[PDB]
Amino acid sequence: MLPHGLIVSCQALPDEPLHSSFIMSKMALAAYEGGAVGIRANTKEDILAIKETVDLPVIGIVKRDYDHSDVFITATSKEVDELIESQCEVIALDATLQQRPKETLDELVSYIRTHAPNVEIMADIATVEEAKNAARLGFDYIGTTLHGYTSYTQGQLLYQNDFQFLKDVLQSVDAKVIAEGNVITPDMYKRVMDLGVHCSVVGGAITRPKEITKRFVQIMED
Amino acid sequence: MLPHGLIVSCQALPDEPLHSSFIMSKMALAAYEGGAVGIRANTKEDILAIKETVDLPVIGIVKRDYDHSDVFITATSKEVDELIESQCEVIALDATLQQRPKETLDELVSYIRTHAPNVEIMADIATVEEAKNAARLGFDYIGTTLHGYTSYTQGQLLYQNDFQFLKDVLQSVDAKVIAEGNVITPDMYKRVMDLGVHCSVVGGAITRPKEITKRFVQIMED
Ligand SMILES: [Cl-]
Ligand SMILES: [Cl-]
Repeated sequence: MLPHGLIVSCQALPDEPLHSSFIMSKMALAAYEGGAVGIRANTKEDILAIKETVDLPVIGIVKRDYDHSDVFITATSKEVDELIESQCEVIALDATLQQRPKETLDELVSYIRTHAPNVEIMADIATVEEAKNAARLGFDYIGTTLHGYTSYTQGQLLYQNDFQFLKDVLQSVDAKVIAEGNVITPDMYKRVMDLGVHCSVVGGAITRPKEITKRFVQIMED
Repeated sequence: MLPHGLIVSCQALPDEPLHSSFIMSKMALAAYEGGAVGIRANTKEDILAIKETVDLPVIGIVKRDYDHSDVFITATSKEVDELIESQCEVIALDATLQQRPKETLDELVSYIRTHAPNVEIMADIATVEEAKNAARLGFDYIGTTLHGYTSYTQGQLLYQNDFQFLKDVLQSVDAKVIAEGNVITPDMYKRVMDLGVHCSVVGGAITRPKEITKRFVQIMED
């Protein structure tokens, strides 16, 4: 199981400065030495590289665009198969009811339970009712990952109105909730943990120096 | 580093019914599936078996009796060398002021820091002054393991006077404190965590069916 505490997302997509399975493995080692209790990683190759540097539990995803689908976080059984091969402790996937390229959410959950019975599953959701649906499907973890990053939640951010969306998710499900998306400061991390999330995923604020640099530069431009 | 939460001690000495590297590896798997954040294990053979079964961090010891010494938890460099080979994340040793068979406590600490710099060390102590001495030697974790199990702490037990000893250890050192020794109920586990220990080690109450059986039988004999 994932402990209580800080999960560090070690991701760099193509054309990002730190894009490299090797570099993400070193970012994961840094997070481990810093006192992270887990890693979130993208693609089989990054996950396998990370598993050579740290023994921390890994939340695995495959970000891959499909034609005629807005679902890109572990969209089909192809991505699930890669993550089963990766041996990541948790498989995370988009858990919205948006049109998928192949299998439905229900079919992907069943597929993982059948072919990988020792792996836990995490629902990346954008709405309270998506979180409720994920809890009903028996997801081990429910993340706020896609809140503000779907066409129907545009302009919304996790921290808005003292984390009201997170408070609503926590009240609606008894499953372990993960604060993920726009946790950019230790103060924000403390708040979501005090509100009663199981753990919190921090990415950009630790592993995206471009994003951190922009925050420093922006204070002078206000 | 060790997360916050429950560490399960999976030990069975030669005289015990479950004495087996294989059985202790399955006890460790059971602990992992139950939501343990770490394992405490005894001997290289048990540790290697556990570390091929689960990726949980392992606190390694070697219990071995020596002539003309009351120190038996990782007594000499021989035991330290076995634990270095085991690749356990944390090396625990008796951190009492008691004379050791070969190297002193101070010598063994220096030995581990030199020969295994990526390994954390845990002090099994009996007294507040031993906890303070462990902090002086730069121990990563300080456990209450030997409190009541030395010639100079006879009649003392961790839970006595609402864990007064644990309270005294916690306010004496800034290092991460581990509640270990006679933590035998969830109620005790909750209490020591509420008092602000980093984590707690539970052994016999989970992994010694003989000791659990005795507690069931004893309620009818009072
Ligand atoms: Cl970056
Ligand atoms: Cl037993």
